[PDB]
Amino acid sequence: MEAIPVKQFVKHIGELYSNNQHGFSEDFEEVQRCTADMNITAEHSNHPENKHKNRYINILAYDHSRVKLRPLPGSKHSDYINANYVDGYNKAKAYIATQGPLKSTFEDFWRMIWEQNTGIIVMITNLVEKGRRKCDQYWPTENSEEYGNIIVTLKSTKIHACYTVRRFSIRNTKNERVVIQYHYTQWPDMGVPEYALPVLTFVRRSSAARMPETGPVLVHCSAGVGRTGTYIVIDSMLQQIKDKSTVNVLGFLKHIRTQRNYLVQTEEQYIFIHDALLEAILGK
Repeated sequence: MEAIPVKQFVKHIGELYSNNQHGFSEDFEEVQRCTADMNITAEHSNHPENKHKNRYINILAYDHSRVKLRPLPGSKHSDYINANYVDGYNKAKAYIATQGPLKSTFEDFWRMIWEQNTGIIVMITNLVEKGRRKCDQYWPTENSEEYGNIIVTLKSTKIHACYTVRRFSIRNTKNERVVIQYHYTQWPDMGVPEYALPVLTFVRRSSAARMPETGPVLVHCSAGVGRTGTYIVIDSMLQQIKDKSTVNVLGFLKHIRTQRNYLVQTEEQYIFIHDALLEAILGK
């Protein structure tokens, strides 16, 4: 793939912005087409017994990359969750990208976290936004809550200006494990954040919390495609920057688009990614 040095990438952002952002539009349209003929299937997401398990009837999880739940005694689709493995920088399946859990999928959600040996949760949405319900609260407001066989206890809450951190312990009833949730709280109702700094701080800190060598970091928003994808791209590229001082947003994005539908859902989010990477490069 075609990694470009930071210096050239910075000049490249200037060009994508030029002529009324003509290059961003050109890129994003490439991204929107890039899997159109791959007949990538999602039969499990569509199967009727899994309909209530999907937050949006049209936001699916490709079969080849879906995160499978271990089967359970009694349904045959007990293995399904609207979630996908997504690659990060130099590490396959660095993330699980998933929708915001439904009350009906709370058990499946924690069992996935248990079964995947997940330690970090990234939540890039508020529960409600602009009157509209985006995600259901899958964690105890305080103390402990039980979701099937996993009991989740809230151990600490730190509120920051732009995001909150919550430390949970989870135990399987067949405290044993630590799961930390990074919950970005200052994302606007309509569109993308006006300043990338707060998001870059959120990305860097929630990324560093990833301890060796643990399960995939779970990233969700509402549908788990837009902001989720935006986070995954920014994180991976920061890491490529630290590592090689190169960047390749378009090629990485076209790649992960094979792993979940709609990752980085809008051109506005795609532009944002570049503004964010530019500020990071101009900083340190």
